[PDB]
Amino acid sequence: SRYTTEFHELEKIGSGEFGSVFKCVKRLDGCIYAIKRSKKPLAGSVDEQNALREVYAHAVLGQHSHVVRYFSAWAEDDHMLIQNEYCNGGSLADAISENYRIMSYFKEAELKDLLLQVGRGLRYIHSMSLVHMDIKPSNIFISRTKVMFKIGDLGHVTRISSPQVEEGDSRFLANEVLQENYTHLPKADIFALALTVVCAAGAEPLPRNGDQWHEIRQGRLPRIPQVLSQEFTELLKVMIHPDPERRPSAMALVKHSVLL
Ligand SMILES: COc1cc(Nc2c(C#N)cnc3cc(OCCCN4CCN(C)CC4)c(OC)cc23)c(Cl)cc1Cl
Ligand SMILES: [Cl-]
Repeated sequence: SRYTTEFHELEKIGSGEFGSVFKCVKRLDGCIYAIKRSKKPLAGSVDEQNALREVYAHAVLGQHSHVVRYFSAWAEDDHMLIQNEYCNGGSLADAISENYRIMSYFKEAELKDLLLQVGRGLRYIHSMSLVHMDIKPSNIFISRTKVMFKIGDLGHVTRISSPQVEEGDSRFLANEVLQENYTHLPKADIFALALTVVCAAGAEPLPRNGDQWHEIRQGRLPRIPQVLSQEFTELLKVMIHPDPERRPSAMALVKHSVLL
């Protein structure tokens, strides 16, 4: 098995609907990698599509400091193995869960840093005529010594010119995408980033549907318990503006004054 030949497994660090993730050391270089193990996708299926969307995206983007690196992919028996860059701080979703456990939180300065760094990631991706289409806390990773945020899971990445949309998490999805309007897809990433920061700021779990869902797509920011500057709250608000064209672009977001 290539997996045991090339790597030594240190511990299982994640398991879910989309596979398990293992912290592994590669024998040859002594470096740590995050390896995802999953069911070999059915040939001709959506899962296969996701997998190929992912390879294409990394192939186009190459290495970028705000995108989780993608090294190699192969199969053993009925399973797919993918070797990724290890982000020792875990996912943002897990950090938020940790913040709750120990009564800690991301103050405003750190939220701006989050918004800025992931924004730079989005700016690069969009500059390459790609959109991510699944920005959410479980797809943002943390690399630390002091902190680097990185965009992971490129399985939904598609081309702005002639897109194939596998619609992302309903809780982070812009209304226009739900309406099968695929004409301003980069602004969908922007919308999703705002709500990602909103979760990190300590907002209640986001709605999947119903009144609360629509209220947000009306441009209403979910309730956040910590005090934030109005200038910052207004920035998050315009990022979920019902008109996608009124939302800042990534390049506009990173050039924005309100961020460091
Ligand atoms: C959503 O999509 C994808 C997500 C992943 N997942 C990860 C990537 C990536 N990429 C990178 N880095 C990761 C780091 C993780 O944990 C770091 C901290 C672990 N600690 C070990 C020590 N003890 C004491 C506490 C826990 C991690 O854990 C769940 C998952 C990671 C992959 Cl591999 C592929 C896809 Cl497609
Ligand atoms: Cl509904």
